Amino acid sequence: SNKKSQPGLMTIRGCAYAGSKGVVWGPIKDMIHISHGPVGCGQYSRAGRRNYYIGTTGVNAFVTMNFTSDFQEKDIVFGGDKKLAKLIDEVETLFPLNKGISVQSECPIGLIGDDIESVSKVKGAELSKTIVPVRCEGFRGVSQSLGHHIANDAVRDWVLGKRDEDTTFASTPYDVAIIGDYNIGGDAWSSRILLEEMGLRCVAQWSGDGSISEIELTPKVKLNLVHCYRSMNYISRHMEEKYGIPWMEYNFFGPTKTIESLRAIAAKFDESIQKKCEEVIAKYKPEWEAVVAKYRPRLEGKRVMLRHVIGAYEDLGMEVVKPDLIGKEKFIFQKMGIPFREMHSWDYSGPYHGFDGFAIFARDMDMTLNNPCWKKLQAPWE
Amino acid sequence: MSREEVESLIQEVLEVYPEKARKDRNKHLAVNDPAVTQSKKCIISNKKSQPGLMTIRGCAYAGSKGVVWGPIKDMIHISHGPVGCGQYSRAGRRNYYIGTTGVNAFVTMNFTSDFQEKDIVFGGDKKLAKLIDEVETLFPLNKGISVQSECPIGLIGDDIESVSKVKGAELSKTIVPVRCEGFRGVSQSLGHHIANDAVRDWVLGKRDEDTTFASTPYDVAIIGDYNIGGDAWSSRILLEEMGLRCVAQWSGDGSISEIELTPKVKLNLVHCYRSMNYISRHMEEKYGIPWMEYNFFGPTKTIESLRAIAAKFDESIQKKCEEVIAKYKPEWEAVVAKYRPRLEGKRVMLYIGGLRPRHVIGAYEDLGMEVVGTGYEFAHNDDYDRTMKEMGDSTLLYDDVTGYEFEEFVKRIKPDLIGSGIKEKFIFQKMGIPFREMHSWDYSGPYHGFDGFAIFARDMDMTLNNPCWKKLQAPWE
Amino acid sequence: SQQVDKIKASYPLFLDQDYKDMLAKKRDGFEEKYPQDKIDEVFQWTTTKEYQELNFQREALTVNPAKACQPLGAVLCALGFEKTMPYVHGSQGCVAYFRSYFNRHFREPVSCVSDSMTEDAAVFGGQQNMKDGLQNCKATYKPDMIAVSTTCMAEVIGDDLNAFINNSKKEGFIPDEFPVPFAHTPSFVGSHVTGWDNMFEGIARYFTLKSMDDKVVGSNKKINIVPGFETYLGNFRVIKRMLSEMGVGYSLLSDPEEVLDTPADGQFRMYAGGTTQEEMKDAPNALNTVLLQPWHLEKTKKFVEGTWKHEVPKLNIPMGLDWTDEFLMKVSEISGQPIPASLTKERGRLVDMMTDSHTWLHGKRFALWGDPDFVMGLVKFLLELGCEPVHILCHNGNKRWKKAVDAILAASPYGKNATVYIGKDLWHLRSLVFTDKPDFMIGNSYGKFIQRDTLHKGKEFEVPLIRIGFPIFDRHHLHRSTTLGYEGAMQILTTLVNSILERLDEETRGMQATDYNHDLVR
Amino acid sequence: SQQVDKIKASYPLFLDQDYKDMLAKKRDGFEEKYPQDKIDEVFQWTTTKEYQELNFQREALTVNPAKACQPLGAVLCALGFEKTMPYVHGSQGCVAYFRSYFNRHFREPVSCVSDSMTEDAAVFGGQQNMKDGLQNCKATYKPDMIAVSTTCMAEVIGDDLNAFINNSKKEGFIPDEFPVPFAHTPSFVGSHVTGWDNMFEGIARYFTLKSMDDKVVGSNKKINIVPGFETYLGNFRVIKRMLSEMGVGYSLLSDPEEVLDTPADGQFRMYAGGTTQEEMKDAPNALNTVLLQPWHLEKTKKFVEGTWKHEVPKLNIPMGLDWTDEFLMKVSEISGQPIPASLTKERGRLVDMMTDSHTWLHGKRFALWGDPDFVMGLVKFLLELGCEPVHILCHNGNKRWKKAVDAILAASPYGKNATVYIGKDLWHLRSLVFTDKPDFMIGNSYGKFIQRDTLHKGKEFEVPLIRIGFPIFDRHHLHRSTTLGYEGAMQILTTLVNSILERLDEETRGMQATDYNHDLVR
Ligand SMILES: C[C@H](CCC(=O)NCCC[N+](C)(C)CC(O)CS(=O)(=O)O)[C@H]1CC[C@H]2[C@@H]3[C@H](O)C[C@@H]4C[C@H](O)CC[C@]4(C)[C@H]3C[C@H](O)[C@]12C
Ligand code: ICS
Ligand code: ICS
Ligand code: CLF
Ligand code: CLF
Ligand SMILES: [Fe+3]
Ligand SMILES: [Fe+3]
Repeated sequence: SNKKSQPGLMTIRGCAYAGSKGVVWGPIKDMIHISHGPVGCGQYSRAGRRNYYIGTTGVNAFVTMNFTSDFQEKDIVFGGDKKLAKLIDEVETLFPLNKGISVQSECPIGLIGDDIESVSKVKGAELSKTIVPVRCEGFRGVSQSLGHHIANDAVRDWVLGKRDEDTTFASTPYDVAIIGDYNIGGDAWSSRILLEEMGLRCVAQWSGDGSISEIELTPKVKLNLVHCYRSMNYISRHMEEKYGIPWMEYNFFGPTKTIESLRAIAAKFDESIQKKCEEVIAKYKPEWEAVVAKYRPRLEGKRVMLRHVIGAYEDLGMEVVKPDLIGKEKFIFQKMGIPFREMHSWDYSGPYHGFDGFAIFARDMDMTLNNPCWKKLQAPWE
Repeated sequence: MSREEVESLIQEVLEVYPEKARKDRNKHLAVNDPAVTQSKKCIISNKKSQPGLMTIRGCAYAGSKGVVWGPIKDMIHISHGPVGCGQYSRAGRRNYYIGTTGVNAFVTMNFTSDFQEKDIVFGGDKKLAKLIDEVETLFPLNKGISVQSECPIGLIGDDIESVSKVKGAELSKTIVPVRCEGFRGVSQSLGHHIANDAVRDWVLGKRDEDTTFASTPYDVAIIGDYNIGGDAWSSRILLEEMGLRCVAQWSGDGSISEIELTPKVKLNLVHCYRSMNYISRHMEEKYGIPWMEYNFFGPTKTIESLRAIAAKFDESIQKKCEEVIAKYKPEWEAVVAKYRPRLEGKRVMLYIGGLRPRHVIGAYEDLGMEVVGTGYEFAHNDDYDRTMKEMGDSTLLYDDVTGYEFEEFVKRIKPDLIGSGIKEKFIFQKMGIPFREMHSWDYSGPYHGFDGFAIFARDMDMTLNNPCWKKLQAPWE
Repeated sequence: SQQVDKIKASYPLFLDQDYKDMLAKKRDGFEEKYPQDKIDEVFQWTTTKEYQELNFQREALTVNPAKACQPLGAVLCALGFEKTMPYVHGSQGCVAYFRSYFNRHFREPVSCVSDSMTEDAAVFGGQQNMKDGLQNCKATYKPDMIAVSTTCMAEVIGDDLNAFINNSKKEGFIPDEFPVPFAHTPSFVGSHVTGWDNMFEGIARYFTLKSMDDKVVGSNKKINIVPGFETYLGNFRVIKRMLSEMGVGYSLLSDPEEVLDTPADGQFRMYAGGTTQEEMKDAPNALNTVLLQPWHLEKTKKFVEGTWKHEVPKLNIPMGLDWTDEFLMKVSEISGQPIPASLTKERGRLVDMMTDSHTWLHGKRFALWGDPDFVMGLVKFLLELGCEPVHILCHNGNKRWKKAVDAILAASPYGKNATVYIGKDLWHLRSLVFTDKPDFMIGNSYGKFIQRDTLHKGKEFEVPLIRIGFPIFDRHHLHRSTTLGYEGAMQILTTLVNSILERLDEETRGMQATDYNHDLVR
Repeated sequence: SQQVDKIKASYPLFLDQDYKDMLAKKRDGFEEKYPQDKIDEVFQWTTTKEYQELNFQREALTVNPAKACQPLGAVLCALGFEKTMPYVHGSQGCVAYFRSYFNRHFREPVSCVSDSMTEDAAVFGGQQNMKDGLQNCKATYKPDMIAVSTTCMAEVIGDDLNAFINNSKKEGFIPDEFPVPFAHTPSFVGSHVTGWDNMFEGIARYFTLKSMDDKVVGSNKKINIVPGFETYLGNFRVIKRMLSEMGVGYSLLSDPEEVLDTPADGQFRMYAGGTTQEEMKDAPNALNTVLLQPWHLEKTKKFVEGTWKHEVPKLNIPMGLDWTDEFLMKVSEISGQPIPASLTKERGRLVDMMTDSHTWLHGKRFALWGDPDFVMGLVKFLLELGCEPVHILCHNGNKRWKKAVDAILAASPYGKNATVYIGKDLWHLRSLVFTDKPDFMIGNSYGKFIQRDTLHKGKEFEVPLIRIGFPIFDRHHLHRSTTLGYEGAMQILTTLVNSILERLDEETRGMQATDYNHDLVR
């Protein structure tokens, strides 16, 4: 596990830049993220992931935008630090409402000896703006895991401690942060509505629909709720060690896991939060019960080849393991005749988390698994 | 082409016709002589079409339902008979109007009795009464109903007049029976006449005893303008900028109340003489309302017509007319300066229904284009009397022209542009000659007034000078 | 007022303030218009279920029909034969309307003549009109054939077409050997598809009835193809291409795709392509005859089975995956030619696009209308896509066709919420889409008005229209599309999925309001 | 909350009142958002001419580029050869992005491998990576050929592709006879089309450089066709069909239409079709080589003219009427085959569509962007249609191509208001369409965002997007369209005119406000 990829074999694994720019930093909406290097890396990742956010794109939000230094031969030969400084000045000129800048390094940045840290410090002092250099060169590591680690280190070193000596924020005993939820199709919103219906206050939610001020406010919360453990465990343990903030993993995939996680989260607070959790569970019971009643008979006994995701499949009467469904590879299984659905990287539908997301998940599973198109692969004359 | 050339061409085209057809069609083709004031000495019109010759004429139903009655927005018009006639004429004419369709306006809707075999065998009067009841139930805001007869109505012995009378008395609603069966007459002209008679008999005299309407000395009605692409609105804005009050405007954007108020106006301004001369003469005879023809096609004709209209009123109206002319002079002068250089010395052949073959010449001359051929589908001899003074010397005049006749005329004349309907548009587009639809304005417009002149010049330039006309021959052929 | 640099057409020239004031004065002073609140109240009432109940109680009034009359289809059928002039015995207004309709749909010249029957012929018949029209047509337009249909006037007065044509041949108006097939096409019976059927049966009977002695079934190794009333040239092209790919000899009778798609090269061609008279003469010698649209080719089916002794297969319209497969298998069985690998690959590619778009297509609710065969093929294809055809309307359908469509719907889980309406017009459909809102409408250009009405209720109540069928007047060159076979299925699927995606993009274009779902990748 | 019968996706579920309140609380409490008035002020500022002047002063910052990197084009070129596996020497994330991009555009599996060069390879090079990757690829996927390109990492550290492949063959990792063409594709030079050119030149050189002694020009009586970077399968199909109609022997080098359109029959086909190695070996024996997209095939042209001794004709992309005519005439002259009547009829039908739609097409203003050859072909066709290409943007264009497009524009009266931009991105085009509003935009899916921005300024300022180009992500099966030849011109014309008519229908759908122009017939 977590070893080097065999050369010459196809694989889904991205690079460190994909794990840093595409996952951790890109969803931050009020910041501008410069893909430092040639044009390709920024072009292919532009609006590739559905990290949903609320904002005015191009004015105060920049998630779906592509900011790049567009490296040429002269930038490779003579470096791009002067180009980086000029680009930062131009970004300040043309996008005055940005609340910060991150510089995500592509591969040639780590090979030509460019010092983006010094440029970041100098320009941040000059413009009184947070400029975060991220050394997420794609060749670093073996997958996006090192990209997540480098991006988390950048968050810790440049953003997280910005309000360490600030006490103006008024805190409540029910302060929680949502860490590692990237709001794929609005997953983080579906989780946050349930959390606030419990009486909890979600002070911070990042990266998905996340702002830099929320990241700075994260060290002020009472509890951290980590959705994606493998991409945010470093920052969670850092916050536990430095600020003494406990963290826990929450699983809002399927009604059973959602109920269990809500009760576990309420167990970390007083009795009022527990009573509110019981109220939320009672309120949402009929809705997911109706969803199960409608869709479970259509999905009972179906085998899925893929815990986090097992709960929702089992809530629909589906067996998890000739698979009837499998949770770049999508089209390969599609052409083999097996219905396929992305259970954690879906590019079209959502959300799937929470009680509202469970209805969409059940509808999508019934739609894909029971579609007549899978019954027509063989010509009647063959 | 000289006069002898045109006459020889006419003979050569008539060569292929049989003796009866050739003898009949000889009397409908002529070479223009502007000095002649009696067109009966050179051309014969308003005669039956020769069978099997691909004519362009419509029927009486088309001239009544599609032209005169259909544009009345607040009335519901029932195509009485089988579904076809109503279906083909639904929203096919661009009589622009303001209203909420299906609630208080019904112009683009198709109301029909949808005659079946049992309705043919046993009549359709009971079905007509039931249909009127259902119309009242489902469209309560209609201000009147017209029943336009299709061909089977007059052949099976149906009595729509009695049904109209009984249902109108029962529902206190104006129900106008129009005997516009398609086989009546020879073209849409009899449809115009029948529709005008229906207007006179059932709608026009409704407010004869009503004096509650307040009249002013500057009260005019717009008769025969059907608001094709907003033409009537562009004329009405010019008329009202002149200090006149346009009390009535029908059929285009017309309501039944405006038709009822028409006998209260001081002047009648007839755009299409062909379709409304009957009602204009009746109104002059009965209410003593003077009527006259106006031509708002092109800045020269528009200015002349505006001055002629203002001459019928006091000096204040004439002063306002001069003010309007001065205000709009720079706009059409700029349009001319932009488009006349691109349109100078281009020859045009036209063939439209009954008014436009002579009315639109002035705007073409305003842009520097000369008209060499003109003709009518259904015009009478008075229309040709007005036409020969407008057309140039030794120009071709054709009445009820056939497809082959007009095709050969175009082939042997070679005009730069042709203005006709949709049934010749693609025929002449495939021959490589630019074509402009002169019925619907090629889904553009308006063409009346100064704004209409700007649109007309832009359309003429865009069609005549389009690159697509230089690409019809393959470079390897 | 106009700016010479930016000239405004009627829209938005009449949105100017002076034009707005002029229209307001005209309305307030003379039109005696109902108050706007009363108009809004009546519109809201027309959108309700009570209004739908009143609307569906109609017995005598038809509002916005979805059908034409028989001689239009007769003219379309006549246009499919080589150097053949459609000749409608009756009044000229009918021919003017037919030509205008087909011009607006195809944007091509349409050749058709009338004998101009008038008030005199209403009391003596149109025998003289028939003689003069036949002679004039043959002398002027030089056709190889004249195919005669009727208007409602000649049908009501009872003109005998056979006797009139025989007399015209007897007095020498036309040569006795000149082909003049005829068909009675009463506009008060059926619809345009019925007229197509009548005209085709008349032509086939004219060319084959009296020469059946020397006919042997399956002696020319061909399969006759009767397309019916078809207004997509791509359908003729796809049928011919699929049959040529299989190596199957065929005779497409009434093929108008050439005369309706003539090139622009500087000359006008009145005639182009078409089925030859030799093709119709040799048609009884075919292995079999396949009716592409069987539900309006019943008289043709009776003639072909009774006279030509052809065992016409029970085939649905080759629309969608399953029915295209059935058509190809039947053609393979009749001709003995195996289905080639190219057609198998085409079917596989259609299935691939179905798999690609099933996520966006599944569960979408459609209200569709058109001709019976086209409507049922569309319903079958929508069921194959996982779509729900909630409102199925066919103004010219019958009870047997409705029973067949109900049987199709009962065989699919996606036809559970589907209702079939026959004899109902587009006012009924407007009521249906107001009371039971579908996601989309599928039909001809007339449905655009329905869309307008829905938008008047609100943006959330708007039902967008997808223009598939006849006639399409407000879009250009859509008559070149294909609805038959795998290619037609792919085109229809692309149109449907891209309409859904366009609607989703329009609904999510609002910045900071709905653009969180304005996804680059769909 | 959710209703089981009517389940809401993210739109419009997050428009619910509780979600709205939660989002408002999140924004007001912790997001520290700028006031909405400030956001409106800044957005209005971004639409002004002052902001455009600031935007066009950019030297270092690129915002929303309209180009990709070379190895993407190299992979697309490699996919066009029979049983060939694209192999990118460098980092794995590049290959992941390439495959994701091509899957999203084509909705098909895309085969590509990487040798996964990592931190260690950044010091000692990727020789071991090359050896292991070649061996593993050949063992696992069994390709007949491995085409090698590079990522930016391998190009920066100066990896010698030739030496690495020779060492891999020498040490038994791959057989010495296995064809392994290579090309250096630095992502900091040019764009994806440059990568396509480099990869094609590498493959042609690999197969032809050392065996030119027995080559005779015109000995196989064929014409070589190099399509360049092409993402429309219809373009390959139309070129092949037009050459087959002409009876012209042709060899289409780098033909990927088969592998990008595999059928769904329950079996995954890794390879399909493509140019065989025999055709590449025999390519110097052709009469001539025609480059479909000469403006990004310069290195290929140099190799073909210098090595194969082929007199490559100076031909524009066969886009639109005149350039399709010139391409057909040049093919006729080279092969000696006359242009058949079918192609003449297709040209005439395109001209007929042009004459049918010129009224709606004349004077329309278009901004457009894409690759150089495609952009100039689109400009040429728009000028042929009477349209005005006001904003012409090409991120990967050069000065000579700009001069050529300027010459094309000066030859037409409709190119007077046109400006060509090279080295500009989609933010520049956003500023241009705000300050100089065109009627429509023509480009890939990214332009949708620009449309959103325009709609934020107002409905009257909205510039609708027409999706012609690469990549198209938010629509389905548009990659199957055609842009070349008369068929491509017809498809583009239909798309443009129907987009205009759809916009007009949307603008005139308001009942009693603008629906006076809601014409049934257009
Ligand atoms: C006013 C606004 C600053 C907002 C701010 O920071 N307020 C202070 C921060 C405190 N608040 C208001 C955000 C919270 C509070 O404190 C509320 S309270 O104190 O409790 O009342 C500044 C910052 C960015 C500026 C625009 C951009 O340059 C682009 C453009 C350049 C041109 O040359 C001139 C026009 C443009 C539009 C500028 C206008 C204006 O000049 C903007 C919006
Ligand atoms: S971070 Fe990870 S690959 Fe946990 S790198 Fe990847 S937005 Fe996946 S299964 Mo893309 S460990 Fe998130 C992920 Fe999961 S980018 Fe997203 S979908 S829940
Ligand atoms: S009514 Fe007549 S055929 Fe005078 S039936 Fe016809 S909207 Fe024409 S030349 Mo269409 S006598 Fe009007 C006419 Fe002229 S429909 Fe319009 S354009 S001025
Ligand atoms: S001349 Fe005129 S348009 Fe002709 S029928 Fe007569 S009123 Fe009508 Fe009607 S349904 Fe069809 S189109 Fe006729 S055959 Fe009858
Ligand atoms: S592993 Fe990752 S995505 Fe790859 S380069 Fe490296 S940071 Fe970037 Fe970039 S421009 Fe193209 S896509 Fe590459 S070859 Fe370079
Ligand atoms: Fe045409
Ligand atoms: Fe696919």
